[PDB]
Amino acid sequence: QGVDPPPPPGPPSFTGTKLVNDADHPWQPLREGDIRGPCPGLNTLASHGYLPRDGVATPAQIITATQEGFNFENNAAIVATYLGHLLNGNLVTDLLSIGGATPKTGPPPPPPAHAGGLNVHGTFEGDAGMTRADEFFGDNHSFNQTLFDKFVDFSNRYGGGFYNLTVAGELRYSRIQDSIATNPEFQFKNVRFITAYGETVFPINLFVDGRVTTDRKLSMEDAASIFRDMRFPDDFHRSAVPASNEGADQVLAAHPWVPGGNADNQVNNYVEDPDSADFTHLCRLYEFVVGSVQELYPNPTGILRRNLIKNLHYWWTGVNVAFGGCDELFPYGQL
Ligand SMILES: *[C@@H]1O[C@H](CO)[C@@H](O[C@@H]2O[C@H](CO)[C@@H](O[C@@H]3O[C@H](CO[C@H]4O[C@H](CO[C@H]5O[C@H](CO)[C@@H](O)[C@H](O)[C@@H]5O)[C@@H](O)[C@H](O[C@H]5O[C@H](CO)[C@@H](O)[C@H](O)[C@@H]5O)[C@@H]4O)[C@@H](O)[C@H](O[C@H]4O[C@H](CO)[C@@H](O)[C@H](O)[C@@H]4O)[C@@H]3O)[C@H](O)[C@H]2NC(C)=O)[C@H](O)[C@H]1NC(C)=O
Ligand SMILES: *[C@@H]1O[C@H](CO)[C@@H](O[C@@H]2O[C@H](CO)[C@@H](O[C@@H]3O[C@H](CO[C@H]4O[C@H](CO)[C@@H](O)[C@H](O)[C@@H]4O)[C@@H](O)[C@H](O[C@H]4O[C@H](CO)[C@@H](O)[C@H](O)[C@@H]4O)[C@@H]3O)[C@H](O)[C@H]2NC(C)=O)[C@H](O)[C@H]1NC(C)=O
Ligand code: HEM
Ligand SMILES: C/C=C/C(=O)[C@@H]1C(C)=CCCC1(C)C
Ligand SMILES: [Mg+2]
Repeated sequence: QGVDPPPPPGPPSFTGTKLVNDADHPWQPLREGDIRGPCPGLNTLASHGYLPRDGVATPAQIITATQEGFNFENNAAIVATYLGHLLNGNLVTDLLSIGGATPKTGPPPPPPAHAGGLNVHGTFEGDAGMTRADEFFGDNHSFNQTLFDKFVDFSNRYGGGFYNLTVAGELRYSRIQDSIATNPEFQFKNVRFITAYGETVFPINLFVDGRVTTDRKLSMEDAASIFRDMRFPDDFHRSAVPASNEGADQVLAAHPWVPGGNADNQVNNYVEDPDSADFTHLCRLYEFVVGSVQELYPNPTGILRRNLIKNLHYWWTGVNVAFGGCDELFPYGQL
């Protein structure tokens, strides 16, 4: 009949570097029913047992895993986790698939809500990723070797064979151009516009070993290990400080860009959206997402309503800090 969802964990007691690829967290191959998805971070944590190996977890487990495994900053973990859960998780059972649909999240919610996992396109997951192809081409979750080859190419061209912040600036823009030219349904606004810049620096701030203090750069072996094999590098030590999206500002500055999309189902037809969230208008993202939640849950009652209210509030606690102050919305009132 359902779960009473606890408030998110706070920051880890210990925030220094440590060995995360350790004896208690061995890489293991997928079993039947194991779920993986578009996030290499969560994929790696599942394949090393920081998350349940089946790829279905509670928000709390996801937060603690991103902190333990990678030293993902607490508020960043809260913003990402409850966004993913509100849109893509089962709020009654308190379970989120890090990939596609699975019986493991329990009894489905009332449509149009789906609990279909992070694979679901269009509000969270979106286009112009680094190692995953746009949903328009048929597969938004699998590793794509051609895209990784371009990652390697750009690292060779701008990063001395390593992925660093200069590479990120160039790759991000080029991937936007690929999608403009080839994807008639290309959207790059709202959540996706914001998350697309952060994801390009996560490899630098989080996938680079934490003992490397200076000239942080990711090797292609380590990139392949994580992005393709869902495997931590041997002897991997997490970031020495809580981190998230440091440097995302510089990635945008290298090639200034404006939220929007290809209009009228045509390539090479990018039109700007002036209503979208952007980096100086972050609270729009909060309002947009609360709107999206109302579309998914038009008239909840009982445990569903209760859990919506709590998750919405938990999300806001993170958003309020991360976005520098947003007025809390109460689409379902109070408990
Ligand atoms: C991601 O990874 C990539 C790849 O590793 C990395 O790229 C490095 O980025 C740094 C910058 O952050 C680069 O270093 C800088 O290079 C600048 C450009 O250098 C060229 O021009 C120099 C200036 O020449 C003057 O004089 C000549 C006359 O000789 C004149 O014609 C010119 O017009 C100009 O006026 C030149 O000196 C330099 O050539 C020297 O070095 C090369 C070896 O690379 C050698 O072949 C030459 O014989 C010569 O010895 C080159 O052609 C440069 O301007 C800049 O200099 C500043 O800093 C130094 C030291 O800090 C100061 O002494 C100086 O006053 C300047 O303020 C600096 O050296 C580096 O080259 C990149 N490496 C590669 C491989 O591309 C990214 O940074 C990484 N990103 C992140 C975020 O980490
Ligand atoms: C892994 O991910 C890769 C990269 O995203 C996928 O490959 C892409 O696949 C799409 C769809 O097949 C390709 O899109 C098509 O591009 C054509 C233009 O290609 C030229 O230009 C690009 C660069 O601008 C070059 O890279 C490329 O080699 C060519 O020289 C267009 O003509 C196509 O458009 C037609 O159809 C659309 C849709 O209906 C219409 O709207 C158009 O008007 C038009 O008629 C189309 O967009 C794309 O080029 C591929 N990129 C690369 C780099 O290969 C893989 O599919 C995927 N791998 C697997 C197995 O999943
Ligand atoms: C905290 C909860 C997390 C959630 C809910 C989450 C969710 C997602 C989703 C949905 C995507 C797909 C992006 C898209 O196609 O638009 C994504 C991509 C990504 N995530 Fe995560 N993520 C989380 C944590 C992390 C962590 C801790 C890291 C790094 C350790 C990470 C690294 C990445 C990277 C690099 C990508 C880009 C993949 C690519 O474009 O090839 N994420 N994440
Ligand atoms: C998976 C990525 C999440 C993000 O980039 C977050 C959002 C949604 C906005 C501000 C930055 C950050 C908290 C990292
Ligand atoms: Mg994507």
